[PDB]
Amino acid sequence: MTEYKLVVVGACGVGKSALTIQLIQNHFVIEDSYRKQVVIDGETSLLDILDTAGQEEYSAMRDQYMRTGEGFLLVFAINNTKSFEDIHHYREQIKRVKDSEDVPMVLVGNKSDLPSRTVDTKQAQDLARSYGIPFIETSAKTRQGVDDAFYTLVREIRKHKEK
Ligand SMILES: *[C@H](Cc1ccccn1)C(=O)N1CCN(c2nc(OC[C@@H]3CCCN3C)nc3c2CCN(c2cccc4cccc(Cl)c24)C3)C[C@@H]1CC#N
Ligand SMILES: Nc1nc2c(ncn2[C@@H]2O[C@H](COP(=O)(O)OP(=O)(O)NP(=O)(O)O)[C@@H](O)[C@H]2O)c(=O)[nH]1
Ligand SMILES: [Mg+2]
Repeated sequence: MTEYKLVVVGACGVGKSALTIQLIQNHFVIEDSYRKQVVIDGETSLLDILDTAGQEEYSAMRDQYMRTGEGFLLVFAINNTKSFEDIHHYREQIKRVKDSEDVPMVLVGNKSDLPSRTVDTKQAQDLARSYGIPFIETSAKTRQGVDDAFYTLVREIRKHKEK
């Protein structure tokens, strides 16, 4: 089977852990990684997901863990404008460690189940279009779009590996 190293990044409290746990265990709730065997478009895939946590620091060991990622989920929360404005920073750090302008990534607007949204869908769609990447709205609470976010990311890695 093909293994894919995925990293989930984004601002404090956006739901990076809740998204990973919902994917792995189908439940709603320190840095660790989680493995899950899945079938995507008929191909059995082993997803190895790093749920980013800890302090902001740029040691060689921190860069080496992040560089291990083949694709990244850039997560913001639809009710947190600051988390959306922080997406640029996370994308910047991914391109730096991967040393490439072309890295598989998916923009994820999480907490779509909450009312009182502050980031409009159109604004996130236009940003993703500028980056040349997919945008998916998710809810780790109701599971809406969770599988679609990780599977779309695997499809982006496949597109990158084929080219
Ligand atoms: C929130 C922590 C929290 C919990 C409870 C109370 C208060 N805070 C959390 O999960 N964090 C924040 C710290 N950290 C990182 N934060 C940033 O940037 C935060 C912010 C935005 C821009 C300027 N800055 C003040 N950036 C990173 C991390 C973790 C390390 N990151 C990193 C390091 C080396 C290479 C990398 C390559 C690609 C991607 C990343 Cl994330 C890389 C950068 C951890 C989390 C947020 C996350 N993820
Ligand atoms: N309503 C709602 N709440 C969510 C959703 N995803 C996460 N949360 C809530 O948001 C908070 C943060 O979730 P968590 O998964 O810890 O986020 P994190 O990005 O991993 N945080 P940390 O930065 O500390 O590592 C929790 O109270 C969690 O229940 C979602 O889709 N909808
Ligand atoms: Mg977490």
